[PDB]
Amino acid sequence: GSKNVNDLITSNTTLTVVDADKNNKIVPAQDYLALKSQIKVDDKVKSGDYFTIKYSDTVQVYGLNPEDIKNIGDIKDPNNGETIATAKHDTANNLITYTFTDYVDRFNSVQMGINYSIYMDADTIPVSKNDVEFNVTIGNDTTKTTANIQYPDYVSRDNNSIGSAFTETVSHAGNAEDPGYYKQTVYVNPSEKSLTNAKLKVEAYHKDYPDNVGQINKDVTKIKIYQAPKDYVLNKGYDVNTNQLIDVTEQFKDKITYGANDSVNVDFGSINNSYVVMVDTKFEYTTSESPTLVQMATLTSDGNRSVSTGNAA
Amino acid sequence: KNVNDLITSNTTLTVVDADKNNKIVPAQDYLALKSQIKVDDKVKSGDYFTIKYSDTVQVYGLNPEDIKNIGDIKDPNNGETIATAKHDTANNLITYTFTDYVDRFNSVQMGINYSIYMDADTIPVSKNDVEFNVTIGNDTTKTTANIQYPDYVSRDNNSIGSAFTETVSHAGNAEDPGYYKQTVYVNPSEKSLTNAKLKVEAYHKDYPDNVGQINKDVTKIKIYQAPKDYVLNKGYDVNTNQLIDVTEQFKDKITYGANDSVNVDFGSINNSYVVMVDTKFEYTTSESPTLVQMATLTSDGNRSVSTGNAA
Ligand SMILES: [Ca+2]
Repeated sequence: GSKNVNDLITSNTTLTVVDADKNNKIVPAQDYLALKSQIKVDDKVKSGDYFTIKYSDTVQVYGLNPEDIKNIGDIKDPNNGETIATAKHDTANNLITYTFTDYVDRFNSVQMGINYSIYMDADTIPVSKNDVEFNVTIGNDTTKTTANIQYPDYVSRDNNSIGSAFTETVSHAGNAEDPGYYKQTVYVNPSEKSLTNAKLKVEAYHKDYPDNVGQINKDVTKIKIYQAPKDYVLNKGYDVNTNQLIDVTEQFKDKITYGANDSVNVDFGSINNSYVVMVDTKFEYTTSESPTLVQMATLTSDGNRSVSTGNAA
Repeated sequence: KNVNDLITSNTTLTVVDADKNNKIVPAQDYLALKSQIKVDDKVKSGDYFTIKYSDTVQVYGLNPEDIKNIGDIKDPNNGETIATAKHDTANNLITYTFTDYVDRFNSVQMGINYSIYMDADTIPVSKNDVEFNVTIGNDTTKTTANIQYPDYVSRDNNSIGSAFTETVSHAGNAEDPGYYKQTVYVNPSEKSLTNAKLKVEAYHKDYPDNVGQINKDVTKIKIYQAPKDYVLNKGYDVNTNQLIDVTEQFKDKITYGANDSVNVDFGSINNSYVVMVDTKFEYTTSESPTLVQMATLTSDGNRSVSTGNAA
């Protein structure tokens, strides 16, 4: 436990929006931010001293897996493999703290490189917006960039509309005791149409993916359903504030039916509101470090063609 | 004008086990709907009421033209039409529009006595307590049945199943005698077959008056491959979107032969396949013609397995 030495570091930093699929649309789910910095450390800095990296509310350091927050870890000298500083995260407070090792007592003119991929946090970005700012502060020095966030349209066909995203995916490769879990959120009727005989079918099945490690059944699957008030603006990044919505789950205990081929059905009957369905379920066993996962959601209603959305890993 | 609020009914919805086994199956059994409906005097000509039904119910079986059989409601005493019927099967709806019968008569009441059917689309496997319901005006009648599909047919490592899915004959029509479809499940047990071949034949020695027909001019075949462990709909109501269309892969594997036969060479397989056969009826004069079409799977090191369907 030594001193905060943010004052004793300087840096040369870029923060760049990467259009990962190069489609001229910046979307938190698909695209990311590249943080690159060369940091110089004053010779006065000593073992046990620490510096911080902070980041804006529009930045997070993990994606779908809140375990992977370590390709952001200890800083090492690539010429000798020695650790220069050890990393500890406080993601809840948008903070990383690096504590210098004995390296800074032994070496003078200490320099460190970081090359991180970090992500856009949709919490404060509920709709498409121009010039949204993302920033990182290394020591006391802040680097900013901006992007025009353009979320894709919901999937619509006639009067049916739907949207979906995985929100959390943690697969444990080769672990038989706990292969892991994943969560999917489905927005039903975001267009707020009056529908009759509306039904949602969620399925962890697709003919292009026999490799699928998704799973849906009465045994491992948990569902919650929320009703949004009329004209409520749903977060397009699927970052849901469930406390602003009405938990209507108990009203659906007799409207949820499991079916063949990893299917589940939800009978909505006559609706004119938007609904948020959150599906929590367990992965199958895999040895893959990057397993195939596909889960589909389809809304049908009377007088309309069906509409389908899905998400894949 | 919608007068569902002005109709009152006493209704029964009954499962009839029509082949007198002890099992209820969409392909062999049906639903008897019976109702006496009362109509308030305030109802006038041009007013209408509706009958709806669950997604587990359809109003025709093998022949979609049989929606004709659920028609206008008539007074059996004088033969006058009380209401005219229009179907919207896509929306599980029947609409009945009152004639001026309701202007000339008071204390109007109507009877319906319909045979309707179980829709296998949402019933892919044996399940207990499956609900079927019909709504007359605003009143719903529910009944429940335990669906128990039969086993696929098996001998050694060969397995097969088949069903007619649509049968439309037009008696006395020579421009358009009609068509019928049969779906065959090949290898539903997912075994490893070598030199696997399917023979489908509109031929049975015992039915010389068969109106079935299989040849290159009239027959069309589609073939789908199911992924490993896929659960096929036991009612032969298949979702082709969930299967891989491999019809093109078989363009040179399908050969027609004598006595209304067609052969499909599958070679070495370990998946289940769905074969859809669309073909034309022979000209007939009967409203209840004889149709028989057999399906036989063969493979090396196994004895043949045969099944088929007949009307
Ligand atoms: Ca029966």
